[PDB]
Order: sequence, then structure tokens, then C-alpha cells
Amino acid sequence: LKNPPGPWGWPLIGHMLTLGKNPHLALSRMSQQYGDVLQIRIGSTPVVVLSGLDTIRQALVRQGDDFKGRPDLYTFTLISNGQSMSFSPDSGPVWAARRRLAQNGLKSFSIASDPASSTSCYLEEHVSKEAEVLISTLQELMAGPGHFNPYRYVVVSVTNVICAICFGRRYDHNHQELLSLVNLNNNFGEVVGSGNPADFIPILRYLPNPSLNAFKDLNEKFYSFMQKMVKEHYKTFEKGHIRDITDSLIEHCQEKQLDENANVQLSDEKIINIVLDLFGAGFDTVTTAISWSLMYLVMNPRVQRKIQEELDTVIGRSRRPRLSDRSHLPYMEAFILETFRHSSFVPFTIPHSTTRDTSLKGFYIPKGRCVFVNQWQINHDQKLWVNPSEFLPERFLTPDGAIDKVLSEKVIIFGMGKRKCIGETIARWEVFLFLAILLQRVEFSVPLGVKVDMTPIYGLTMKHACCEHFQMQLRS
Ligand code: HEM
Ligand SMILES: C#Cc1cccc(Nc2ncnc3cc(OCCOC)c(OCCOC)cc23)c1
Repeated sequence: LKNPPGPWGWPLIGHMLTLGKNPHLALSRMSQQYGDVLQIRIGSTPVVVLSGLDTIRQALVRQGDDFKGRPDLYTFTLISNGQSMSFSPDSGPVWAARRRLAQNGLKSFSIASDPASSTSCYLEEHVSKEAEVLISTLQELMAGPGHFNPYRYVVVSVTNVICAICFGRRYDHNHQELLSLVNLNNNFGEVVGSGNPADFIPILRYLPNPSLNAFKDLNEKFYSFMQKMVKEHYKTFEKGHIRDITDSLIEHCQEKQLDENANVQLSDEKIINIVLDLFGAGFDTVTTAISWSLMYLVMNPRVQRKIQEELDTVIGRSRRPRLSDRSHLPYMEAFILETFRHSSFVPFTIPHSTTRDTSLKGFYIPKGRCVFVNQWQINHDQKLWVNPSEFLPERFLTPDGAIDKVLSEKVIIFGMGKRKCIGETIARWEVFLFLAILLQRVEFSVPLGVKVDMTPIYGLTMKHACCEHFQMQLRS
């Protein structure tokens, strides 16, 4: 076996400067020279960057138990009181137990049928309500200012959906608490993105760092917001009426104190703070997905109509769209796939770490080695796509107008293996409904002669420059 190849790097800082502010681009160029498995250093810490579709499937799936770890990074110790299911270094049985708790909690209050309704699930009911409230809230703004920034109001609608799933409450568009955590200068993705020097340069943690201090401050608010919520739930907890994911986790803490010799490492805190990762991933990722979609629709009015054309054909305007129709709207799915692929707003997965001495593609990787997974490289690989820099939803469509299931499965944005996203289905359905309910009823546009920076801003979930020039109009 051999060591992974890689370019020369400075002895003290390594390849920190080569990455720059857009590591996904710098490491994609690098992979073109050194291949799917290459090695770098940020400061003194070695890091292995994985690219290529087959090679990544090899490591995360076929050797998933070897690459299911999390590196011991400082920024992660500041997330969820240093006991985050998703970010802590714990990758053993305690983690797997928490993961199953999250999986069941989501399934029970997202995909399961809502007792109030017969023909709808929890998720479908929530999105329909918020989608309607979103249209009304935008009609107010078109009557007055005549223009708006969609992110400010889409982030609220998306939060109420995941907030109802986790806590059993929704918030008005002007509840400070909400905006105080979601849109009030939240730099989580800014600091957690792979390659943060603070994680590899120990001195940057102690120097004047306004970005890092804001990260510690707001993370402590989240954990205090949780205590408020968990306390409000324990007080009103009805033993036979489980209301949301917070209750299903409290329900599991009760059955735990009833065991003769219960386990101590899966503490009550590590069982309750799971809702924090679900809520944090929930409102952030889906909001960014919808935001990019609106940007692509406004910058490509051609594809906007073709979506609206397929809606009028497949459904019409006599009723709102529903999940059952998702299977019969191929252009909508091709547009969502092309949004995930073109933007790749999650360019890197959360960094992984090797749980044991292993090998990959003929190279030796020791235990504890930090690993980056470059999804952006896949979604923009010249080998897999034709003109990857162009936004072409039609690339996933066959000559007869159906989804090319083989090509759609090469869009990697949710991860793979033992660590893949556990809210993938919720995201794919939630994004579909918001766009379907909206584009059936309204038409978005942006006037000529105004700057609309489509350049992504690097981070865990890449954002774009806020745009205050969006306009909405009802349809005929
Ligand atoms: C477009 C929407 C979404 C995208 C693109 C996305 C993507 C991802 C990615 C790339 C990862 C890490 C992959 C890896 O480490 O190998 C991840 C992890 C995770 N996601 Fe998502 N996600 C989305 C929506 C959601 C939603 C809606 C939820 C919950 C309601 C969620 C919950 C989680 C959790 C808990 C993890 C951590 C799992 C673990 O570390 O074991 N995600 N997601
Ligand atoms: C991929 C992925 C993934 C996967 C799992 C989880 C998470 N997210 C979180 N997970 C846990 N805690 C989060 C806390 C968060 O807010 C704390 C604010 O501190 C500035 C938070 O903010 C998201 C807002 O985007 C700007 C996200 C949290 C993401």
C-alpha cells in the first residue's frame, strides 16, 4: 500500500492558502491532478479529500464503518454543549442509538398520517398551511413596497414546518425570537464549513475573532432556547398523547429510568438535544434550497413557465398540488435536481474521520485521519455531465419527457453511507410542495438593470448575496 498523493505545502501552515475562501473549487482543481484520493495539510493536521462518485461510494458505503467518524475539531465542541449527535467525535454505539431515535422521531411526525386529516400526512399538512401564509404575506408586500427579499420570509415559512415537527408551535412572521435565531446574522454555516482555519490554527481561537465570538454567543442561546422548550414540554407532557419529536424523546427518557441497569453514556441530555440538530439542519438547508430555486427561476424565466406549463397540464388550477402528484411532474423533479446539482449548496459533507486503520483505492489511511468529501466535485465533474456550468434541467429528461433515473442518481448532495442525511425525504417533499403550491398560483420575476449576484458564498450551506428586488404577481 501507498500514501495518498498531493501537492507540496508550507511546513507550518500547509495548504491553507491554496484552499482560500472557496475550498470546493480549489480542491476540485486539485483532484484533477492527483485523483479521487489525495492528501493535504491545514497547519499541521493532515486531511484526506475524497472526490469521484465511485470512489466515494467505495469509502462511505462499502467501507462505511471505516469512514463514519468525526474529527476532534474545536468549532464542533461549541455545538450543542459539545454533545452534538451530528458533530461530536462519538461515532460508536451511543451515536447509532441516538441516530435511530432521530430516524423514528422524524418518521412518526413527518411521514405518518395526521389524525386530524385522512388524506394527508403531517408534512403535507404543515407545508400547505405555511405555503398559503407565505403567499398572503407576499401579497401584503407587493401592495406596499412593491419588492421584497424572499429569503427573509421563506426562512420563516420553512422554520414553522420543522418547528411544528420538533416543538409543536409556529411563529408569526414578526416574532423576534424566531428571526433572532434563524435570520439574525447566523454564521453557523460560515464557521462550520470544512477548512475553517480556527480548527487547524490553534492561535486563531484566542485572537480577536468577532466571527468566532458570535458563534459561541448564539449557540448558547439555542441551547437555552431548548431548555425553555424542553421544560415547557415536561410540564404539559401527556403520557399517552405524544405531540412532537420533543415528546417522543422525553417519552424515551421515562422508559429509561425504569431499566434495572440502564446505560449512563446515553445520557438524558444527549437524548434530548437531538431535536437541536434536527431543527438546525431543518430550517437552514431547506430554506437555502428554496432560495436558490427562486433565484434560478428568476434568472431563467424559460424554465419557470415550463414548470407552470406542466402544472396546468398535469393538475390545473382546480386544486392545490399534493405529494401523490410528485411522481407525475417530471419537469419539476428535473428542475429540483438541477438546482441541487448546479448550486451544490452543500459542497462538502460534514468532515469525516477514519475509525480504524484502513485502505482505499490502494492507499493507506491511518486511524483518526480527518477526511473531506467533495460533493461539489461530483455535481460539476466534466466526466459525468455535459456543460456542468450551465443550468439545464432538461439534462435529466429523456426524449419522451421522463426522468432519467440513472442520471438523477449521480446528483450527490445528501451524502452516503452510515452518515447520510436522515431528513432527505422530508427535504425532497418539502421543497417540492413549496414550489408546486407557489408556482401554480404566482409568478416571480426581477426587473432588468439591477444587480443579482448569483455567486455562491462558501460555507456549510452556501448562501447567495441578499437580493431586495424580487417581485411577485398572480396568474391569469
Ligand atoms: C436540501 C436539504 C438537505 C440537504 C442538502 C442535507 C444534506 C446533508 C448532508 C450533506 C449531511 C452530511 C453527510 C455526511 O456527513 O456524510 C447531512 C446530515 C444530516 N442531516 Fe441533512 N440535509 C438536508 C435536510 C435535512 C433536514 C430537513 C433534516 C432534519 C429535519 C436533516 C437532518 C440531518 C442530520 C441529523 C444529519 C446528521 C446525521 C449524522 O451525522 O449521523 N437534514 N445532511
Ligand atoms: C448539513 C448539515 C447539518 C447536519 C446536522 C445539523 C446541522 N445544523 C445544526 N446542528 C446543530 N445545531 C445547529 C445550530 C444552529 O444555530 C446555532 C446558531 O449559532 C450561530 C444552526 O444554525 C443553522 C442556521 O444556518 C445559518 C444549525 C445547527 C446541519
